Amino acid sequence: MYVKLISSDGHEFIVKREHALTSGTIKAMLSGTNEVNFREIPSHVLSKVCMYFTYKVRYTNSSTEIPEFPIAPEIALELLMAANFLDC
Amino acid sequence: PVLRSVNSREPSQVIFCNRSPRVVLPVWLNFDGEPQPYPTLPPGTGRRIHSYRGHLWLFRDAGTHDGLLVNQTELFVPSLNVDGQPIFANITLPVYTLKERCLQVVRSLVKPENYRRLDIVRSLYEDLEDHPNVQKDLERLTQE
Amino acid sequence: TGYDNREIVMKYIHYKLSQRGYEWDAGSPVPPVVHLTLRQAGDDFSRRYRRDFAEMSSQLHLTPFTARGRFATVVEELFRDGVNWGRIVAFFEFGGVMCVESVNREMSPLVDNIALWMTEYLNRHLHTWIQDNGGWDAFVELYGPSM
Amino acid sequence: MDVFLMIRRHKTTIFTDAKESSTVFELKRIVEGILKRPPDEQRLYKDDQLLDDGKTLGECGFTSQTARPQAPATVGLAFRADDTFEALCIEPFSSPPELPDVMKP
Repeated sequence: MYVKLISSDGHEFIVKREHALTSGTIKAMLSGTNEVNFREIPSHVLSKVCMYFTYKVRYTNSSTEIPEFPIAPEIALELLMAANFLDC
Repeated sequence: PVLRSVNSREPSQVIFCNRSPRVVLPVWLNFDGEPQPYPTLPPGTGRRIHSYRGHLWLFRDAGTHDGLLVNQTELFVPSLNVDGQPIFANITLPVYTLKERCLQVVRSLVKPENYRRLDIVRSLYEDLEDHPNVQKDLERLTQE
Repeated sequence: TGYDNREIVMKYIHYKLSQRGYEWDAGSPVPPVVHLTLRQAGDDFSRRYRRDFAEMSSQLHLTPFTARGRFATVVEELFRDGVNWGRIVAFFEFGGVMCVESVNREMSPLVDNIALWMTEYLNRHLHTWIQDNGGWDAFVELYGPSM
Repeated sequence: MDVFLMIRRHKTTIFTDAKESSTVFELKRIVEGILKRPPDEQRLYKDDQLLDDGKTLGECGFTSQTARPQAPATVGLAFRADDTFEALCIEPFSSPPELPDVMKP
C-alpha cells in the first residue's frame, strides 16, 4: 500500500503508506483518496522528507551502525520548517 | 539521586567503541549523580578503559552534547567480567527526529545571537536555543 | 572564633612540596607553632605507616579528570567512622602525596585544586569537630611531648 | 543486501527498495503494481543506459553503498505510448533559495 505526496511545484512522490505515517500530520491528512497536497513544501524539500521516511523506518530499532542523515546547508532551514509542520 | 554510580570497588574492564560519525564524550556520573567528563573518542576508535561494576555512563557529541546511544539505550552500567572478557559499550547514533536533526544543522550554521534573524515561526526560535544539555536529560531519565 | 584553615593548607602543602624540591607558585591569625607541629606530626605519621604511604603514592593514578573523585573518595573513607586528630594528620598527609604526585606526573595545576578541596573540607566537614575539641591549640599540646 | 531507489519519470518519483540479487525485470514488476503498467511498456535507466531485464541491480551498479535510504539511487522510467517508446524525460526538483546571510561561513 502506497501513498502519493504532492509538492507545491506539482511533483508527485509515491511512498509506502507505512513510511508516510512517520508524520503524524500526514496521518491526519489521510484520515479525513490516498493523496495529499502540500501547497507550501517544494519538491526539493519534500523529496528529502521522503528520504528521511525511508531512513527512519530502515534504522529504527536496528542494532547495526547507523549513518548520519545528511542535510545540505541550502535546504536546512526549509527542511526544519517542514519537519516542524509534519512533526517527524 | 537515583541516577548515580555505586561505589562497589569492583573493577570492570570496558571497551568504549565509537561506532558513530561523532566525536564522543564519555560522561561518568559520580556517586552523587554529578556528571564528570572523560577524554573524548574520535569517530571509529575504541579504547579499553578501567571502570567499576555498578557505575553509570552516558555518551554525548563532544562538541554539541547531542545525545547518543550506548548498546541501543540511554545509559551504560559496567557488569562482571566473565571469562576475562571485557564489556563492550558500542556507542552509536540514535535515529533523531527530522526536526531535531534539522535543529542540529541550523545550530551548526548560525550563531545563537542570530537565531532570531531567521524567517521562521517564533516557536522554532525556542527550539533552536534549547540546546541539548546533560543536566536536563539526566532529570528526564530520573522521572522514568 | 577559629583559625584560617586556608593558610594552614597553603603552608603545609608548600612544606610538603619543598621536601621533594618543588616550589609552589599560584595562590584568625595562626600561630607559628601550629604549622611546625603539623609538619612534625605529618612526617611522624608517614614514617609510622610507610606501608600505607607507599601504596598510596603508587595507586593514585592521577589524571585531571579523576583527581576530584580520588580526593573525595579517600577522604570520605578516611573519616567514615569518625574524626580524630590522627586522621586529620593523615588528611593533610594524603593531600601532600596528591600534590607531590601531581608535580611528578607534570600536573602541577592540580596542586591549586587540591589545596582548595582541602580548605573546603576543613571549613565544611571538620570545623565543627575541631572547635568542639579545643581547636588547633588543643592539637599542638597533644603532640607537645614529641618535638 | 538491500538497495534503496527513486524510480523517476517526468514529475513522478517512486520511493522503493529492492535486493541486489533482484533483477531489472523484477523491478519493472513492482512498478507495474504501483503504476499499473506491464513491464513490456517500461524502459528502465541508470543515467543514459538502458537496463536489460535480466541484469541484477548489483550488476548495473546499484550497490548497498550507492543506494542508501538517506541517499537513494535514481532509476529513470520511460513508458510506451502505443507502438513507440517515449524518450526518458525527468523534470528536476525545485531549487533551494540562496543561502541566507546568517548561514554563510
